[PDB]
Amino acid sequence: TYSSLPDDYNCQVDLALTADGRTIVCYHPSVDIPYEHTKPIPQPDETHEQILKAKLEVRKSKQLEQGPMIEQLSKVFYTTKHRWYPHGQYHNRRKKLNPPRDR
Amino acid sequence: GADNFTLLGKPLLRKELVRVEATVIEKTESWPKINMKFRKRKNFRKKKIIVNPQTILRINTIEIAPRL
Amino acid sequence: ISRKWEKKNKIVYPPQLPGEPRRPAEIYHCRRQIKYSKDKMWYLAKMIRGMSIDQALAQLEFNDKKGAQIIKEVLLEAQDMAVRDHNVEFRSNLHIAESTSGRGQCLKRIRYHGRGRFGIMEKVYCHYFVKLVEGPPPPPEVPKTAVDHAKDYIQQLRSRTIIHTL
Amino acid sequence: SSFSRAPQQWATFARMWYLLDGKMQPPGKLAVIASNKLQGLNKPVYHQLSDCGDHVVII
Amino acid sequence: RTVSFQAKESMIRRLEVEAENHYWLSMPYMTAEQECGHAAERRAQAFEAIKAAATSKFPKHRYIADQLDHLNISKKWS
Amino acid sequence: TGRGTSSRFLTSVLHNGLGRYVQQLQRLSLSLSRDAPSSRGAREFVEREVTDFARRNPGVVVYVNPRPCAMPRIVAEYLNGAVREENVNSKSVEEIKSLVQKLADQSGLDVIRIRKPFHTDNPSIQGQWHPFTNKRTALHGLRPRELR
Amino acid sequence: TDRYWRVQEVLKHAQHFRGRKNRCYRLAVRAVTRAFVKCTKARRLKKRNLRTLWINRITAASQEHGLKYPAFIVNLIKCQVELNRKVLVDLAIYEPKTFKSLAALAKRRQQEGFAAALGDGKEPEGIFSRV
Amino acid sequence: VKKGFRAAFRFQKELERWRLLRCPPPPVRRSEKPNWDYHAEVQAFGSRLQETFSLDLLKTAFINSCYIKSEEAKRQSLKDNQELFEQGLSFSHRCLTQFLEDEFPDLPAEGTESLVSFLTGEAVVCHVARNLAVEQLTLSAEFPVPLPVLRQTFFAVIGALLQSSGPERAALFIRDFLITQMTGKELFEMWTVVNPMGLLVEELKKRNISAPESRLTRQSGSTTALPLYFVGLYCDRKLIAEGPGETVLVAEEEAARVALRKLYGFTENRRPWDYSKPK
RNA sequence: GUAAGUUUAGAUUAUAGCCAAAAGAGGGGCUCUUCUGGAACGGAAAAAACCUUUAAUAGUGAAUAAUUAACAACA
Repeated sequence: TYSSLPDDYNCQVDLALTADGRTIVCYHPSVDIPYEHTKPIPQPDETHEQILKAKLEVRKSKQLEQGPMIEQLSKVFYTTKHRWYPHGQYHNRRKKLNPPRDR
Repeated sequence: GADNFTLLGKPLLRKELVRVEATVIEKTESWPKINMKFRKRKNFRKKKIIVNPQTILRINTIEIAPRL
Repeated sequence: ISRKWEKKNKIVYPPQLPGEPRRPAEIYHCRRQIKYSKDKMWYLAKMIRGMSIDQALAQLEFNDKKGAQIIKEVLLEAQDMAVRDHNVEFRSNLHIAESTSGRGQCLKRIRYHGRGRFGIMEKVYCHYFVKLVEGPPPPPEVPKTAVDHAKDYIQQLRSRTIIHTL
Repeated sequence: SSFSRAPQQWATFARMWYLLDGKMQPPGKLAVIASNKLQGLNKPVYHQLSDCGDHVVII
Repeated sequence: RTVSFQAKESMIRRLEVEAENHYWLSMPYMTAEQECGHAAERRAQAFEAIKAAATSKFPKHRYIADQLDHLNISKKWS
Repeated sequence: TGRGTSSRFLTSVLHNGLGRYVQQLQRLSLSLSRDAPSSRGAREFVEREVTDFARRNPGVVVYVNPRPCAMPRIVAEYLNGAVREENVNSKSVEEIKSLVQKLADQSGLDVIRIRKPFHTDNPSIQGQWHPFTNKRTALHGLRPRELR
Repeated sequence: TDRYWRVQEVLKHAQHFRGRKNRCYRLAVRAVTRAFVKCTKARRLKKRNLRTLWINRITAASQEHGLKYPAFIVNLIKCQVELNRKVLVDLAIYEPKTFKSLAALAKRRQQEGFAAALGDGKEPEGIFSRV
Repeated sequence: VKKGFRAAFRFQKELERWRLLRCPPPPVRRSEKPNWDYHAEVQAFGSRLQETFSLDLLKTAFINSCYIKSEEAKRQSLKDNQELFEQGLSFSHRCLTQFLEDEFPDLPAEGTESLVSFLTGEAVVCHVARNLAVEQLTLSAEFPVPLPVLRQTFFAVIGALLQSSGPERAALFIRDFLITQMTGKELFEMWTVVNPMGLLVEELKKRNISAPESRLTRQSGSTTALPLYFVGLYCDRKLIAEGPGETVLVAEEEAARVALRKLYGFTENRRPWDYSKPK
């Protein structure tokens, strides 16, 4: 129990100074989650797109109106309606076509 | 550092323990850097550029031995 | 004065290769001198953009503006040459790809007033430019569904990159 | 480690839901903690433009 | 405007440092008599060098090479 | 200027220095005029220093074409396809030599603002931090407030 | 006779402006100088902003382990650790196991520091407090 | 009308710049463009690479069937690179397979075939050749050079290198120039694996290991529109690999992928391949 | 401790402050005279005049300065 911090979450931490004292030795082997502390995968019986269709169900007046459509979209993602509004041509053209990607 | 252990200098490790080597890739300079001044009647011909020199290095290898 | 719209109609393409789709016809027609305001004529041009040849003609026939009648006459002339000179098989197979109006050279006069005042009188003239593409008008845009909107937002979130870090 | 790039990005950028009990608790101290959790300041990789805020539930 | 707690402490620390300066100025190693004339010789020598440098202004010479070298501007491939 | 100018990330052409370093510059072309004051410095350079550079770097193709020319010019071509032209109009031998040395050292990579001075293909070794890190587990994996 | 090229010099820097400013030389010239002045000033402020971000991220990482930022820094200095603030952020992000090991080392030094104060100096220096 | 000729000349340059910007010219090979000497470039090309090439053999490697037809067509109004192409491609497969096997003995023979094919892909060979100016040095009847023709030359040059410099230099050349391309490439990125769970089970039975019991290590936002699921495969109640997924199936699929990398010794923290060895 | 100074000859420019803070003198807040300091890109909320600040150069370094706050009465 030499370590001053709990070792049960991330990894076992063993801090030791070399005999000469010129170096500090740290051993950090990882710790796995106990089987008994985990739940089994749900036995009762998937692409995220499928959930989106069910979440954004078309129920009233066939396809919903623009405002209600934004409201339904806003509720699902906990976002404001202002985000969903479109933007004009001037700003749309300004966007860089090919942003650089490295690695 | 390693997967399950690390070594710390106090403030540096002994030269014997660790050997690190790298290679020089390119020598270049920097893109222009504006150096305009904030003086009344600034004028359009009152500015300077820096374009400092530059160099490129690629890491090659790291060598260690059990010399604790 | 520049008359590059007509030159666009004088362009001759190279002979098409066997492995090339049949090129759709493009016709550039314009009336350079009209005693009408370009701004007023533009309203007519804006509405008719993207419509079929027959649909535009029908609307023009029941239009009250003087410019609309001129536009119909301009449209008829373009259609006639298209079949006669641009090898258009079907008269109905035409749609309004582009329609716009431009300024023309004007005339200047002094505007007298009954109270001793004077003004600058201008006789406005304008140009009208239209490009016709053989074939039916393209299908109209379909508004994005909620599913489409949500997918883009999720994709944007995934596309987010860590900023200013090793 | 060795995880696929897209899942790794998803996991790192994921948002967590937190529960708070306000019974006999000063709102000001809770608000300071709540602001940290809500704004996403509890994450070591917090960035202003990363929208890393988390859900906070107070009862 | 009430004084912040940090401000009061900072001035006190600086005051103590100045006090240390006072003590080290309280033990003059050399008395006045010893100081007199000890470095006069060095000071005189330095002044002499100063005078020589100050009075070194004069017009510059002119050389034939300058005019003759200008002809090289016409050098070209043979 | 940064908003109005392009930028890139740190990168290497094809990891040139991993196995063996290859000079990006592949061809140098020099145009001269027999009778032109502007080329006087370039005229002397060919006599003295052009040979030394060729011996030092024999992997670059050198073209010297004296011709009637208003302003001497130097063209440098790189392996990646980059081509750069520098005017030698009224420049001395020393100025020319310094420019050539810089050209040889430079690579075909574009010279613009670099967002990051570091490029690595292995950002993480111990694993990237995620929220579940440092979170204690519970027996049976019981979720909070679960009666069970 | 080259006034056009002088305009082009201003235009190339003002092409991305909005309104009549981008097309009026009288206005375009003024904006370009102001934009250049703004960029020059931002160079110094950029470095300071980056340091602030690094400090904030370290505090969040330290607070995750329950350690305050001032305590961690002081203990590392007392331990002859000379890692810079920027590198400290990198270690936490990509080496959480090492960062936790660093946290324990700093915590042990702080505990030794508290022990040293309680000891009143009679006790010898701690194993991790040896300099 | 302003007098003078310098102003008029300056405007002419201005017109040319606009024309180039508006209508960039069609690409043309450097061979057609002025100041091209095939013999001189090859000598510089070899010296730049710090490698020795037999000019006669190298020319044959660059020579392509398409180029001959164009010259023959002009003639109507010579040795191909096929022989060299086969040697380089055939030897490269052995060399590429040998390199992979030594680093990853655990990796199955099927995986090596996929990795070797990816490294010998037309795009990869084309990408290397273009950046090396090999396209300019390539002899072909069409510009840009067709990719399959370019791929033929690249292995043909390898065959010429083998004769000129022997296997030793060529082997280092492959390591320095080709093995470098595998940096930053994940195992499944270079090898396509479907149904990872089934494959993992097949390997486990081969190793006589019990099938792991899938478990839910962590769960977050299950009922939200942004759910996170961590699924860990537990063998004999011991976790072998854990993966993150948005859905339980995705997490299980990702966890299988992690195990497969561990099975074949493809851990992200594995020792990097070494280009330093001079031997 | 430090490096300028005196004389001779020629020669112009400048010749209206501002605010803070001291010492006087009239008023009895002001009105003056005399001495000292100042002109951030930091700070006092924005802040020409107060405080910390020797010039200006690139860097994804480091140590510090001033720095809006402060913790009813019995003997």
